[PDB]
Amino acid sequence: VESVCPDAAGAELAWPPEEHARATVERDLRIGRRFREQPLLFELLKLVAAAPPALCYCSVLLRGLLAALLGHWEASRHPDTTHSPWHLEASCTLVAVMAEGSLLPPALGNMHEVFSQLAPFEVRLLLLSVWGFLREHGPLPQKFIFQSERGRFIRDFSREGGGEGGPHLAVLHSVLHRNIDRLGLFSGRFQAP
Amino acid sequence: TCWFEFLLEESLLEKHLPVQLIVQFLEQASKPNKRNRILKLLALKVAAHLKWDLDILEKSLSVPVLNMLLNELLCISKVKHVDMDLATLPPTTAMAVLLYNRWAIRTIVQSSFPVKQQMQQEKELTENILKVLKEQAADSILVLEAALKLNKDLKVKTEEMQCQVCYDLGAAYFQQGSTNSAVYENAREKFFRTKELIAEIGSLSCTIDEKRLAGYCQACDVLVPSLTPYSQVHIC
Repeated sequence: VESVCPDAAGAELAWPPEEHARATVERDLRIGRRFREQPLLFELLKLVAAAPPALCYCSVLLRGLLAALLGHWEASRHPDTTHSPWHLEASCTLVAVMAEGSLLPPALGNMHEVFSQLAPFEVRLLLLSVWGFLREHGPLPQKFIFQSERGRFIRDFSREGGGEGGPHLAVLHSVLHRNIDRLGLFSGRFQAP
Repeated sequence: TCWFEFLLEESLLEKHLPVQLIVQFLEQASKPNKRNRILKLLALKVAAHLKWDLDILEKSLSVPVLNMLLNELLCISKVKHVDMDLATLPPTTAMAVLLYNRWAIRTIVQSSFPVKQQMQQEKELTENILKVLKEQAADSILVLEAALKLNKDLKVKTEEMQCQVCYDLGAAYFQQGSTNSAVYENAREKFFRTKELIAEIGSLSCTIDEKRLAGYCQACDVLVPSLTPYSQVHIC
């Protein structure tokens, strides 16, 4: 966080409203450019996400990358997403990192696989759903209960209340329904259990 | 080639041989009795010239204009839908009722589809219509099921109409399947029925999306299995 986003004006771990994204366009675009220039940043994100509670402290970088991706998909005029490979892979890898750190439920964490078969506004709405879930729950270490049997912190989304993406999976299921001619075989990744 | 010209003569519609005419006639008729009745009759006549293809009317005409056209069709046909049962009703009235139910279920299914982001009044009217049909979606589903079950008999093939209505029912069940996983079994049954009907008839005529049907079948084969390394991995 210090190397990528040093100002840390929004250092609080919980996620703010999506209307705040336009207030910090410069900082989030700087974070996105830093990510684009250095592919090693994603690797360190995954290394941090290996420890469950550590990815909560990356919530600023996660929100900045999510906002940059959301803005690019807002500005993406292409009928598909294959014309922007870096942004598509950044969204996929950001979703993978967040789900790996157990900041997202598995039902809402399998969403990055269907990113490549979607037009920019579907993946934009999906990343907005990710932002909304991380607003409702928030990447906070206190939600992680240290399981002494194995020695690893465990994020129990069932105990959080609506942690399986109650209203957040509605957008994903609507996207699946709209593009059912291409997303039919991927319906097994977004089931409730 | 205007709204006023079409209302003058009673035979220029044959010389025209359309959706823009539909929206113009409906806007003129709904603007704040004989002229309105004539405009509605002309709109229904030109709408029937398209063989009542719901896809073109849905993609061209908006929600309130199509709702008004179908309400006028029902008013002139029969003039509550659940209790009709489509048993003793005339074939024209029964087909109009089932077409109205099919359009309603398609709109309630299509309303959940994400889309890219006078006008305010139209949006409010569409929202009110969507809420009203939400309050009466079960009645439409029951009417469609009864029509599919009652395959007693212008006049089109019974198999094509049954396939279309059961495809719409399966799409509705798939849309409803997100909240409850038990609804997917009915969706799978309806999709299998419409696939079998389409394979049996083999007639373009009516017209359904083959790719969408294949995607629905693939989704039902994995949601309720009752091949590819993908499906094998998920299943095991």
